[PDB]
Amino acid sequence: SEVVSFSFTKFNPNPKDIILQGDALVTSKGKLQLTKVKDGKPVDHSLGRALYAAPIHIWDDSTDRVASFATSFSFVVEAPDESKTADGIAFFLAPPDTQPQKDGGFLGLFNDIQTVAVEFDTFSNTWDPSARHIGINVNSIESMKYVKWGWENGKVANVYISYEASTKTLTASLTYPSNATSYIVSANVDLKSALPEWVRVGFSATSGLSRDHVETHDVLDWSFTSTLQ
Amino acid sequence: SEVVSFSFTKFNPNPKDIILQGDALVTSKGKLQLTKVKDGKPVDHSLGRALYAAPIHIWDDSTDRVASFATSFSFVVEAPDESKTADGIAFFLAPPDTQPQKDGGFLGLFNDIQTVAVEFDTFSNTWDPSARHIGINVNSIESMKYVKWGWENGKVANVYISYEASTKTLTASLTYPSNATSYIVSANVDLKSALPEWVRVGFSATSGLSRDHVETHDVLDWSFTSTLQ
Amino acid sequence: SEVVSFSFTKFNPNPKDIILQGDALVTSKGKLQLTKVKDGKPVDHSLGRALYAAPIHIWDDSTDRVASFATSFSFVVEAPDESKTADGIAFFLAPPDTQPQKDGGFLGLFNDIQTVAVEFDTFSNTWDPSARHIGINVNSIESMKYVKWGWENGKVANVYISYEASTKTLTASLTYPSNATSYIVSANVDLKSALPEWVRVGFSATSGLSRDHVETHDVLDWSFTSTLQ
Amino acid sequence: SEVVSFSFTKFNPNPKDIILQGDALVTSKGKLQLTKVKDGKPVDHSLGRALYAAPIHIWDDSTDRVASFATSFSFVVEAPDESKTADGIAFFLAPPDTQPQKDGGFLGLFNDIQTVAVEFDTFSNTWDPSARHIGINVNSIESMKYVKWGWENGKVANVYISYEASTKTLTASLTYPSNATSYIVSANVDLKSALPEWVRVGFSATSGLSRDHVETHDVLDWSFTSTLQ
Ligand SMILES: CC(=O)N[C@@H]1[C@@H](O)[C@@H](O)[C@@H](CO)O[C@@H]1O
Ligand SMILES: CC(=O)N[C@@H]1[C@@H](O)[C@@H](O)[C@@H](CO)O[C@@H]1O
Ligand SMILES: CC(=O)N[C@@H]1[C@@H](O)[C@@H](O)[C@@H](CO)O[C@@H]1O
Ligand SMILES: CC(=O)N[C@@H]1[C@@H](O)[C@@H](O)[C@@H](CO)O[C@@H]1O
Ligand SMILES: [Ca+2]
Ligand SMILES: [Ca+2]
Ligand SMILES: [Ca+2]
Ligand SMILES: [Ca+2]
Ligand SMILES: [Mn+2]
Ligand SMILES: [Mn+2]
Ligand SMILES: [Mn+2]
Ligand SMILES: [Mn+2]
Repeated sequence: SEVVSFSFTKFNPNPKDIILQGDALVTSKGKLQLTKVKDGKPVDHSLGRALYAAPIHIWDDSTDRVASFATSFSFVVEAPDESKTADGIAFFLAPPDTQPQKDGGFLGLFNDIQTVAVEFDTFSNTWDPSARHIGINVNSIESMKYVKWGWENGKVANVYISYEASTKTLTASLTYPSNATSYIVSANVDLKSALPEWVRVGFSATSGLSRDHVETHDVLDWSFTSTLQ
Repeated sequence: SEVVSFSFTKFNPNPKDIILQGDALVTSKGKLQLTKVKDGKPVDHSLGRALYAAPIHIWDDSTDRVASFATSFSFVVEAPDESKTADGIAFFLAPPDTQPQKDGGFLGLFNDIQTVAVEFDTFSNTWDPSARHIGINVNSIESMKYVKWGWENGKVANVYISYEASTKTLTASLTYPSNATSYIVSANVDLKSALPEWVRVGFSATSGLSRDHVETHDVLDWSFTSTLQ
Repeated sequence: SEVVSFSFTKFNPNPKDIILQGDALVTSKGKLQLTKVKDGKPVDHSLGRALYAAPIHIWDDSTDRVASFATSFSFVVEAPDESKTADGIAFFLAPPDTQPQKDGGFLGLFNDIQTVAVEFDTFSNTWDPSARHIGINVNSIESMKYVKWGWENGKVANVYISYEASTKTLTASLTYPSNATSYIVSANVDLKSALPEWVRVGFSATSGLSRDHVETHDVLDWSFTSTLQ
Repeated sequence: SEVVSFSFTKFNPNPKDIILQGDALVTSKGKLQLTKVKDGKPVDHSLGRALYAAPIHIWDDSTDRVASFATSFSFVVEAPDESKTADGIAFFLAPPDTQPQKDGGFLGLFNDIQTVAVEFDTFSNTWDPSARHIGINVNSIESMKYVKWGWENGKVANVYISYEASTKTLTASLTYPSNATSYIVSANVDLKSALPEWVRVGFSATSGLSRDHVETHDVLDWSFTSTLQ
């Protein structure tokens, strides 16, 4: 069996165990700023991602086993205007050599691709439900399951995600401690059919393709563990 | 700082680190059977509880600190008839010398008392919402917050509960892996005002006070951790 | 499988997860003071012990399994005179209802009894090697294996103890960080034959039976984990 | 603070979280075979290394903090002849882009270089003590501290290594469970002066430069954790 875990209570400004992609950087104060901010204001057309350095072994063809994992993190999405926001932030798993894919509504994750994501989606695209939502996405920008999400501007959101290999159940929840409000969604997801044996895990985010649809996507901490047995 | 954690993938038939109260017992196969079963059928008027042996330090008056904790477990509630069920199962915290309190709708936890509970309530009492529900209860059988719960007869439910001391946020969720359906509720709870400095943690359950309102309340596993710093 | 672990970076002055026996107490500053101190000076004829509250499951007759465990702690033994010292401090495992046994050279552990101990023995009794020593003791005050120990008056000692069930190997080591000096001893120990299925773990210590053979026995921290599978 | 840990109870034959260097490979049965074996016999002039994929943050110049870490593993060194053996196996820390250095007595680690190692040295070079030894090495093939080591041909050795940042104490021990025999050495080591802020950790080994001084260097498992706070 092979267990792997890590925790950051904040991020190091030059983080060698984190692969930063696109616009992503860590601030002096240790926030993982996925999308660009200039003079303290979020900018449009931005895409950033961050992956943990070590690959994770999520299934093994030889032994026919699948990993179980769990992760928590908290994040903030702040927009200068509440009524126009885009595009969102996601936690994801993809092949180890994964690179940024399409910006805007594609969240840096998908395009016209093996990636499973839990998305916190702030803009209704042609493929989306009408309301902001938390979605579970398997190799598509279209979610197989979602829950309507009452996004709170600038408030810290706490997230817990777990995957139980014995039942193929992926569950994601979000809670705003400021008003004790929570949301949850689950799905049956076969990681062996969706992903390769080894993946990297992390975050992706994009700001809108227009000046009036901008927001930040900052991650404040992160813990992860996975066991393959 | 003082960290305490434990995990059981199943329970030992004579469990010395578990204080069994009322009707509670562990089966030969390692299930924690909180309420009585006779010839394989659940019996009425039953009350059982189970506490971890070691007290947990949840706050300290001298240093003014409060613990954060998290717990997962899975459980089954099976009734011979889906339309009449009672009374439910709870995870709870109470003083270390806690003893069983009122049966039936009081869940073994409350009466006409310092106890904080997350309840999985299968019968609408005079104090309850109309539907089955998951409730967060602070020193009362009346929940301060609840979510409507679509109870699935005989299916395994997975539970995750966390408490973040820095925000006083208690969150509880339930997922049925069989159909990837989930529920979540949160509340702001001040553990210093509700509970003493040291508590014991565990489970309580009760079957109905009538022959036609019976069900099992079995816990299949359990993991817990708490940190005070 | 059933995992249990705990860590204290210091001890609480009124510790509910620690069963204090004999003279043992926790100081205002959070040291576990096993033997008596009066006006800051150690007193003779003292015996103190401390056990973690939860029993540990070290073997199971039904499944024929044995636990593996590991523990670290640091401690200080300070004597007003380096040349006359007694009697020592031990880490031990015993039945859950274990009570203090003979004082002086018997270390609170043995007498004229199921207890396995790793002893840090500061006085040569009729049954001891000539020099101060670290011993592994199985149901006897006579050690089955020992290593000569250059005790450093008043210096912090770091201890690591592990037990590998697959090989029945118990190993104990001590290091003084002040001068990077270390000692180690191991033994083959069958826990099933020496101990019952469930035990409590902790510390015992005794000061000499004469006024000129006194010392402190203080534990500064402690971490423990055990897994039965 | 930032915690990182991993455990392997055996190694995967194509291990993506392990960077294999030189001759190192993982066998079908999951052993990490650092030096070459042909027809089941060890070959001369071999050098292999293995590093965990994620860099470890061992100190931070900005916050002036240093990590504490601990690691266990077990290994086998088997020679066809007990009286002529070379060269040995080591656990080490080096910059993330570390590459194999000199073969033979240099253990793949050093040359005519920032690397700190705990070495299990089976051949007395001009720079070595006369007997086989366990050494602590800071930027040199010459050990600053060592203990004489009674190497047991083909027996499993269990190793525990810890580093306490608060005292700068590095300690390494080895135990053979087959005959309950153990060895320990410690040293004061300043990781900030010896190493860069970020390192990779792992193993290196070399077989002798002559046909009559060959042995295997196989690692059977591995666990590691480090915390920077
Ligand atoms: C297809 C696509 O990326 N569409 C984007 C959408 O995601 C959002 O960024 C919007 C903001 O005005 O701009 C475009 O419509
Ligand atoms: C007050 C109280 O415990 N009421 C109980 C209720 O909880 C449930 O057990 C019911 C089943 O017929 O019987 C009584 O009404
Ligand atoms: C048998 C026994 O406990 N002997 C004790 C010995 O352990 C030590 O305390 C000594 C100090 O003067 O006093 C007695 O000899
Ligand atoms: C300097 C150097 O690597 N010396 C090596 C020594 O380490 C060992 O491999 C020996 C075996 O015959 O061969 C050479 O002497
Ligand atoms: Ca969208
Ligand atoms: Ca009710
Ligand atoms: Ca003695
Ligand atoms: Ca050598
Ligand atoms: Mn969407
Ligand atoms: Mn209710
Ligand atoms: Mn002795
Ligand atoms: Mn050497």
